[PDB]
Amino acid sequence: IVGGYTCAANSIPYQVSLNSGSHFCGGSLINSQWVVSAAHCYKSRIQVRLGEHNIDVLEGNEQFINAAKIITHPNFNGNTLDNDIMLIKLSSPATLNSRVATVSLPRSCAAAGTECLISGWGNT
Amino acid sequence: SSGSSYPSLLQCLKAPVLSDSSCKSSYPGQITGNMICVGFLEGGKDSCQGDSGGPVVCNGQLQGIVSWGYGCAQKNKPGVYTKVCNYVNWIQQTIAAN
Ligand SMILES: [Ca+2]
Repeated sequence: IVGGYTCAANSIPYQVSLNSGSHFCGGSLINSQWVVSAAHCYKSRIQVRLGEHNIDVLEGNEQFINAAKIITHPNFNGNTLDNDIMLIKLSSPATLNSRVATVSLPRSCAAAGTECLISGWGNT
Repeated sequence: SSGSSYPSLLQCLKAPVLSDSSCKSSYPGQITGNMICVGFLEGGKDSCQGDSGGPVVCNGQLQGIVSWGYGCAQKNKPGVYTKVCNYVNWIQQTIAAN
């Protein structure tokens, strides 16, 4: 995130970090067993890290759960990034608690001009 | 875990959904119906490498997934996001059967 601000710790409780030794992508928790992410973030093995704020320091609210299934959209196009969406099944259900929580799927598309919140551990 | 370039602390950004016309004008020939642009045509504020897969949440609803862009925070090159309101049935049916 370039030009952003530091989120208040655990104020984005649906945000997860995808880790294969180190952080490489984000994701969103949509029920206790499933994270939605981007298909170009695919790796054969992924550890999902929930409840994170500082991804380098153990703070006490983390849950580290390895993926059991990783399902990319069948019509993903790796050249154009069309259909860039992926679902990750956790090998055990996350424990949902004030710092680890789900985000709702949309009931309709957002109108142009709608203000949104974007978050991540990407380059600043 | 943050390695050499990523921040340690989770970062946040408020940004507006942009019109479909502005999105296609910024990225001629590259925008499908499964993509939305979110951000600032003036540049300066954007998602970037390491953010892919993460959320764009509007009025409490997941509307975008960080996907791609030309550079980061460049003028007339806002972030391009997977359009989540195209995929609720794919998401629900995949979860229901797996
Ligand atoms: Ca931590």
